[PDB]
Amino acid sequence: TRGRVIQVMGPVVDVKFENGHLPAIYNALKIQHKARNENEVDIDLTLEVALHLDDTVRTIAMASTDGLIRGMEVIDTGAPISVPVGEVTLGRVFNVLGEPIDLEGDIPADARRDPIHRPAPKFEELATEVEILETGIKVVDLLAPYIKGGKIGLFGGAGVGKTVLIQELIHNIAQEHGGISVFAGVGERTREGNDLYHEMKDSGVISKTAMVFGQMNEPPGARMRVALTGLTMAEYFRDEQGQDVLLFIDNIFRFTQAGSEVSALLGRMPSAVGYQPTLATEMGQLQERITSTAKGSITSIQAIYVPADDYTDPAPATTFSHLDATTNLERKLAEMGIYPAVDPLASTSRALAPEIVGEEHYQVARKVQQTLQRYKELQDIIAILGMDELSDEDKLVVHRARRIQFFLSQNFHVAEQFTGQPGSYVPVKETVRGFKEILEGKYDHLPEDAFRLVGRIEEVVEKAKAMGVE
Amino acid sequence: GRVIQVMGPVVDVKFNGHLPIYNALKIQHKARNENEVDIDLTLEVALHLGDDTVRTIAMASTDGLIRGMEVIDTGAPISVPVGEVTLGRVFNVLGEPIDLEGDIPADARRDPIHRPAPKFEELATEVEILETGIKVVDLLAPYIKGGKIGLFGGAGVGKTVLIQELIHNIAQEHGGISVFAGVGERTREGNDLYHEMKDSGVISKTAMVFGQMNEPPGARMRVALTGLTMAEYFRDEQQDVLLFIDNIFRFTQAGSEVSALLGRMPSAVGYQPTLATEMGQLQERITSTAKGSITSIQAIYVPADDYTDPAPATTFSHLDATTNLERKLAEMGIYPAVDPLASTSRALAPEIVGEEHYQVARKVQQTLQRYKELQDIIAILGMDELSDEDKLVVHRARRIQFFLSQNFHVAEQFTGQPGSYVPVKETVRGFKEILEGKYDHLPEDAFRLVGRIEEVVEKAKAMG
Amino acid sequence: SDVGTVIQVGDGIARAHGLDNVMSGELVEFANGVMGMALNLEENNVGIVILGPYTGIKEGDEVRRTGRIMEVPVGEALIGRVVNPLGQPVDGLGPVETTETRPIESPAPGVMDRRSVHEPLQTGIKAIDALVPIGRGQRELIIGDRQTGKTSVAIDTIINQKDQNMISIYVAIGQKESTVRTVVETLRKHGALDYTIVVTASASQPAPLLFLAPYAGVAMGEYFMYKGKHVLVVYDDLSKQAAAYRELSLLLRRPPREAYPGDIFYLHSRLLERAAKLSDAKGGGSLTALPFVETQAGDISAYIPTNVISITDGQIFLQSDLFFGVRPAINAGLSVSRVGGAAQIKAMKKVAGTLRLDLAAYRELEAFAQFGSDLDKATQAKLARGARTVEVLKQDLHQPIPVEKQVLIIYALTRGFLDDIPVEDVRRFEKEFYLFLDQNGQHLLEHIRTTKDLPNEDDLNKAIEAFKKTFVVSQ
Amino acid sequence: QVSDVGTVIQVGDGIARAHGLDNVMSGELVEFANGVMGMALNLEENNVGIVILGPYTGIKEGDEVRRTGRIMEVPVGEALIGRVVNPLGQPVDGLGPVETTETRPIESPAPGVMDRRSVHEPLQTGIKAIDALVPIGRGQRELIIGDRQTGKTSVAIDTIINQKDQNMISIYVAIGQKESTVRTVVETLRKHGALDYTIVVTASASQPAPLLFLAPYAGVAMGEYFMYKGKHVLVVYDDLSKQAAAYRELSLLLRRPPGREAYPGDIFYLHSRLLERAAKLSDAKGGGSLTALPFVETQAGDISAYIPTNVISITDGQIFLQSDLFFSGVRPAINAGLSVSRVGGAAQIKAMKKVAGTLRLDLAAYRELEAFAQFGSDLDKATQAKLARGARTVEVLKQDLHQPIPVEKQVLIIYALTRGFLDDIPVEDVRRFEKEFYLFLDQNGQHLLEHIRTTKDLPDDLNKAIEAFKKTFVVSQ
Amino acid sequence: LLDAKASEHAARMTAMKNATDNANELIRTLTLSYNRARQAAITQEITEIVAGANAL
Ligand SMILES: Nc1ncnc2c1ncn2[C@@H]1O[C@H](COP(=O)(O)OP(=O)(O)O)[C@@H](O)[C@H]1O
Repeated sequence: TRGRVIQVMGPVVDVKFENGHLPAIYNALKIQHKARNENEVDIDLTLEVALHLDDTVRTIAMASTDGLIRGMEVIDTGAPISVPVGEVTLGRVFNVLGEPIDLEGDIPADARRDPIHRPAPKFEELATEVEILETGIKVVDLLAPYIKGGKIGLFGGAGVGKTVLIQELIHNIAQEHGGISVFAGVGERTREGNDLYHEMKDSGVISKTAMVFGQMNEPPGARMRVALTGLTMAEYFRDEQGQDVLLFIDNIFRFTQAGSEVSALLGRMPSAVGYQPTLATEMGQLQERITSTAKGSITSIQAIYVPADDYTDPAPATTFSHLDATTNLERKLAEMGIYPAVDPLASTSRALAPEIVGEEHYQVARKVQQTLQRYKELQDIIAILGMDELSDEDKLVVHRARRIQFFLSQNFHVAEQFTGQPGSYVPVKETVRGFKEILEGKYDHLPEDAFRLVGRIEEVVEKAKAMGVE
Repeated sequence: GRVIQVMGPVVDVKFNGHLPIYNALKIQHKARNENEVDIDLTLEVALHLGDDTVRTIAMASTDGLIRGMEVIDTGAPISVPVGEVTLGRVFNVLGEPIDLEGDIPADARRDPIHRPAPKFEELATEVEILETGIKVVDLLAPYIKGGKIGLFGGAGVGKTVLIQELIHNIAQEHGGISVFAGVGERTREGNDLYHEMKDSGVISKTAMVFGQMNEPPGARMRVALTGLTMAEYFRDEQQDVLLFIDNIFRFTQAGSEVSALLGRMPSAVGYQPTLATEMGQLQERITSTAKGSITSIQAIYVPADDYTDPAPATTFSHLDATTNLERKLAEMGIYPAVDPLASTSRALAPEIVGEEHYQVARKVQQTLQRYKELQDIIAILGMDELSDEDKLVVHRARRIQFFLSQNFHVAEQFTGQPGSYVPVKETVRGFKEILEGKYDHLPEDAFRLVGRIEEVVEKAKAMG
Repeated sequence: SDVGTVIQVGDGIARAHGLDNVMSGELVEFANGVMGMALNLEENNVGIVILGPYTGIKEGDEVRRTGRIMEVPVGEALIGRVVNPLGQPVDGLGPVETTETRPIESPAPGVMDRRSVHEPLQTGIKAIDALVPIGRGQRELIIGDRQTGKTSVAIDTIINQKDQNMISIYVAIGQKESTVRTVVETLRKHGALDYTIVVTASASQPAPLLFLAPYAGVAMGEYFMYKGKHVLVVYDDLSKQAAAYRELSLLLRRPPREAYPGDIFYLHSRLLERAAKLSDAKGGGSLTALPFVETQAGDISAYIPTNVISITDGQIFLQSDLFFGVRPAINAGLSVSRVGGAAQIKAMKKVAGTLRLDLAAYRELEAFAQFGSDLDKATQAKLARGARTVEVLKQDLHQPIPVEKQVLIIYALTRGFLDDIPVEDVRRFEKEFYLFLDQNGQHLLEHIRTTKDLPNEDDLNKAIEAFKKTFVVSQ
Repeated sequence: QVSDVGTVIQVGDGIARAHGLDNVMSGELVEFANGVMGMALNLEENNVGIVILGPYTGIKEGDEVRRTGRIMEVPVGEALIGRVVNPLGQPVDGLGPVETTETRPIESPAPGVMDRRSVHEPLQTGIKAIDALVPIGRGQRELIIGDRQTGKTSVAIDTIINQKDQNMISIYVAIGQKESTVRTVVETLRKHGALDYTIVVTASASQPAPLLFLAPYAGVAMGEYFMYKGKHVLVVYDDLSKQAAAYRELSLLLRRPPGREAYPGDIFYLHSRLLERAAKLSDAKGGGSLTALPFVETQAGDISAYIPTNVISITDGQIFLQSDLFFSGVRPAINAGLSVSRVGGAAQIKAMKKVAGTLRLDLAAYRELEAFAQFGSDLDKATQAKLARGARTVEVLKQDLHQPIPVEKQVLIIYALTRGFLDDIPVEDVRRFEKEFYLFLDQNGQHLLEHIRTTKDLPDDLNKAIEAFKKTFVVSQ
Repeated sequence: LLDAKASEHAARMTAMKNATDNANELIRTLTLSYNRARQAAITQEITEIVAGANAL
């Protein structure tokens, strides 16, 4: 089971196994070559079979291909890329190859490391009744409920607290739901990545999560597989341990992007906008693997960078088709001191129907939005007629509206570090009741700043007498 | 060689060890019978196809050629007669006199039309503005001595005429060695220009190099090199030179014509994947050094009025001063139709043109832009809802955009108006007063098609 | 297994037989003496990227191996030396005597090898160091239309690096050689070549050179970085690199969106990535990248521009739509800084913060200002200083302003100290209040320096010291 | 024998070029030594492009490829009803195999010109918006085009769920759709009892392109059975935009020369030859029907996109679902403006035919008018009157989910507002009016709505006119 | 006044027609330039997709 390199095209390598052996598609092929002279370079490089082209195979190198010489033998590992799984991966940061990139040591040869390429659950294995995932985050559980076992979009990334959210999420779930999280950086900005690591070190949540980094500096192959690698680690705790896990994929766009890049070197015919003709299908076999089987479930938060704020590009288009809800982080709400900075209007959810939450959540939810729309449109007038005239109703709205969009903030567990406030996990039930009443106006006498950064509706009370009210 | 493949302008001549790149192959053949025609052609080695074969680019119609003919390697690129003999003569793409006056001496120096661009040590830095007598240019986008001027304009925008007015306003009074190479441009122009050169009194001091619309791609491919080598002579062998290249576009254009047949992968728009570099190797060569100075003005055609087209686009990063012509302004009757907010020059510095000339410069542009933005409202709501302050800006702006019109001496025969060269101090001043509001009473039409600001007052009263 | 034989020669590219031992990206050498890089290792030949004049090459010529991956001279000898991508000096100051040699393509610092950038890179241009702040080890793409002030901004920035320990590296990819001169000239006038290298691949040079220019520069930069010094690399016009690399790739007949190779993204990705802030475990070194992109019509949705943007941490977009009002055309609207605010010092942070709000409304209240007074109430108020602040963000060419006094004017208006004065007298006020800071009072003009943070005088001092010059100014 | 099998040259991306098979029919099933099935598409001189239907990893070079001699046919029968199977007919619902005697070939010619009878017999969608404004008769083809998350699926579902009393044996073809959703959907059918008449054919987004490609045709096949019997079928191809895309992939892989937007030259032929297979068989043939509901997912709602355009011109009209309407909380998100049913009106029953004629009017003007309210601060003219019942009709056109409405008590509410018997009631109370005006009828007009059933007419006009007051005159406010 | 106002509303009634009418023409002038740019675009996209296939 030994072949030799025939062609090297950039990240693409063409191995040739003389007869009969032929490493099955998706199998990982090692190349370990020690420099045999002063005119060569050490090589430790792993490949993944793509296609059989005459007892010839083509491959996509996960790492650089520089220093490769036609004829170096390639070694079929007999299996595709396989990465470690279990409590072993928790707090550990690996790379595409499931090799720890941290300084905390290395994975034993005892460790079970499953493959990165597997088919999604069988039709008879999925969840029947759609069940919501409580995040204890007011904004979410109310206006944009996460479907436990779905794919949530996270738009906007720059100074919005995006990280707290991701972090806080990892925290809440693993706290009230007892599950792991797996952060997967897929080809976007080493710089941001290094920071998130430190923040999850500080937040102490990295104890509860396994990380993988495929960053924007790796070759097509890596970027293209990282999502799978970090994925496989997540599936473990579902299938094996029955847990509801959370798989974060920062910039899943790089996945389908890196895809087309190679597709050209493989030889696939260009498709709509140069994108690999396989596009939709690649994205499917990736996404369909994320759902809630009989036993556990995996819910994913993906961050999508659209190609120049254009929502018709094949890449985003294809992704949205798997999205079950969208969480928008606006650079506006933060300024106003409303954390989380989730836009209460833009964030939508599929599970926001009375069929899936019943009326009281829905009725309340859609209401809390409407009242917010009024306070929005009126903004123009406010800046024209002052607060003097608005039909003396529009005021009542602007009253409740503020209390409401203010009460949409919260005490974040991962904010205790710089604030000291302990933090809160307000359930959907408690959350619905709070806005219910705030909507009935039974709070209209408590100063704005009372609902601002708190818990359940009671915490606004104590925050209040703390103001001095009877 | 032996030509075994003839593709249009691209000929495949087969050659052991003979393997002549950039060299000129002449095919000298005589009609053996009545089924053939005499062939006198020169091919320029392009690339080595392997198997001891070379792909060549003809300099004329390849009609009549046959597979198996005999090709001779002159053993050197296209060499062109250069020297003090080139003055008052018209050459070909190859350096052949087409003026029907004699030929060129065998002793005469023949340079190759392919040279490497001057090194970093050679090319100059120094700055000197140059007066053209054109109100727009001098004010908004002044030219520089030894600097590179582009003229961007689409079809029938006034490129040609603008050049003529430059050669008129400058070439005549410089004292310099003039080199005018019309590339891919009109055939009429050649005769219009050649026979006006005789009238005026410079057909001594100017070098005439032609190829026009009727010549195949290969031709226009090098006519811009041939003429460059001419000016390169007086610069590196002896003085300052004015290089007038008419439509450097036709160079790149003809380029794409061959790029296909070369068996090249087409680039954006179907242009040659080398478009950029091919222009890089022919630009920097047109530059002034520590040896001699080259002030060049090139006509740049804009295909379909698209400044985003690889040809003129890529050209922009090659000039120290630009004059971008707009069809709109042209139909407005504003001539030259020169974008007052697009045209630029590295000269616009207080550290170059002086403060007074600078501030007015931007002041004009400022108020022209402020008028530009207002236009959608005017086009929808008229001027009725504009402020008593924005209206004023609409008047000034207009009258300033009109005063930017000029009488070009090379016009008259049509319109009937004589012409004018407006001194720089007088342009600078003229606009001042207008921006300063001494003229806010005079109607627009008064400022249309004039010289020095005084004339506007004159043509003003003539109105009534 | 070592030697090779040319089977195609054209357009700076060649395919040759033999060389059964070459490494992907190995530097080879032709018969006539010029080099070339091998990119494709094809079964039956080799794609060689001729690194110099392709005239002196014919079919059958021997292309001999080297057994060296591309790499370039890197040393303290390069400071103020205009050298090409291969290291060869073009400035004529003689050869560059270098000892160490750094490979072109080199792995960027790992996810464990970095640190959060806290060190601001003072550009000296108010509008940028206030609004879109840049930090050390950052990547700030400045993208804009032909001649919007791109080249001039980077230059001024470099010129403002006298005080700070910054080794500037300016590359000109495809740029005009004559132009790169007046740039490297105008640099000596202000004594910037004392810290600053120059990589020029002129538009006349072969595409593969332009292509190799950027990687050639970072290498030189990564030198001081990994060593503990701070570097600044200006990639002037990455667009032309891509325009080049396309050629390179299309010559090699690489299957072609917009003719650019599928990998055309990876081209800039694996580059700008090599700029970062190395963890204090590595000597706290950094390389800041200031990439350029030439937009046609200002179309930011273009292929290349989205690519370079999806990469850099923030970008500064320069409209000309403006420098024909607010000069150093800096579109406060689109321009972002990801790192931002973690870059600015406590002096900037506290004042520069509301500077965003004030500017915000003005960009947003301005579909309103017509109504004017009719009855607009408290909103012509937020408008007032709004229309003033823009004047503040206005700066003149080649006039870098130090941080110290800078945070003082960006202070005065943000508290009302500039409002008792008309919008059309603000620019003068800067000139003014600053000299009289340089003389009248002096204590707060470098505290902001020493601590580089916080009250700059408790409150009362500054606040009342601002009463000093206001009260002494003119009409 | 020696020819009738072949050996795999190339494998990857679901495609296999094999040698041999010198006798494979273009469109013949070919089995791989590994058991995985496939299909021959490109029959070239030296090889044959196959599209692997199933896992393509268990396939390497040299593997044998042996013919079948069958053209891609599929199970058909009275036992699929209630079962969830893939495009191959292979049950995935995990309850036993599907025991069926007969079979039918996927590729089949459509009923001939003569073979059909102009559609007259309707399809009751149970959706006021649809079977009033954009009516759909049996044998018709109504393309419901719209941007993701507009309700396209919801419609099809509630439609099916509305097929219990009607005689309709329903078939829901899921192409490209998340197997997640398809399950939660096949279930909500389970609960409403749609499975008793409803067939489900799925190929999710995890399944290989060739399955997606085959799923639609595999669906019509199973339908065609009941049609050629004289029974009535309704096929919902959910998302042809994806299937049509899956073909592009597959076809591009066989390196077929790609066309505009990369789609193959026959991409149009693809859908055309598919949709036509749904019609109304002439009485001469047992007067059967197969009605087709093609979905087209739209990006940004670009109706000008290549695929969405083809299918628009193919179907008999379409139903365009606004992206914004859906969020503003208007369900269904129908756009009455662009939504049109060409076969329309022969599909509607007299009792609707009348009260529907004016419905388009009131809604028409309101669409061309209510762009102006905020400027209508001066509300003027009688243009206020057009809006009047206009904004009210919208309310009546708003329907619940999972709650179909029988024509009987439907024509009555589409009557009320169109006669003014609604107009005296503010919009706030319009929805929660029609709600008990139903019950008020299910008790006290239960006689009236009958005449509406047995005659499909209301010549009624007199009684109801007064009989409608019997309600408003007892309702709350 | 009454006759003044009667004018006002009228003059406005019209000035708000002139704008509407004119604005409507701005469509035609753009519809045209949209189609043209709709064309050159769908032509460039295709030319790109084929020219990238012939390259294989
Ligand atoms: N300065 C001018 N004054 C009057 N008419 C002009 C002027 N410039 C151009 N024209 C008119 O515009 C037309 C275009 O001339 P030309 O310079 O040949 O355009 P181009 O060379 O760009 O095709 C001419 O027919 C001429 O009559």
